[PDB]
Amino acid sequence: DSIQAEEWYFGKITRRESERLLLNAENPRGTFLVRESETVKGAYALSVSDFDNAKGLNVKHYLIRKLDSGGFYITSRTQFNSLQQLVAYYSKHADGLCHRLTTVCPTS
Ligand SMILES: N[C@@H](Cc1ccc(OP(=O)(O)O)cc1)C(=O)O
Repeated sequence: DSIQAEEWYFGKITRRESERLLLNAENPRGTFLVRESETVKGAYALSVSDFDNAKGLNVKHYLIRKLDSGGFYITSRTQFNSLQQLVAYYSKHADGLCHRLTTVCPTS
């Protein structure tokens, strides 16, 4: 499946629009989507809802780097062959993120 078939992939959605979808108070902590990065050409971003001890409802953004040789990572130590594999991995455990991925971002 191309990434575009995944319900968590929102392509060229802006960082701002992603926060609008994610900051809904109904969303469980760890609601997420994946999108193109607005600031790094070719890269992706993983946007995750959080409840911060100081800031309350908050959206965290993680940069997903792409290798021309194939593969994706947030940290170069932990590489995946696909965005689908990266999502599956972080859905199991936070492993450094603010929270594990729990919930595919609902639409409006
Ligand atoms: N802003 C993040 C890192 C980051 C940078 C860029 C990025 O892509 P975009 O510019 O589309 O949000 C995502 C995440 C941080 O403070 O750790």
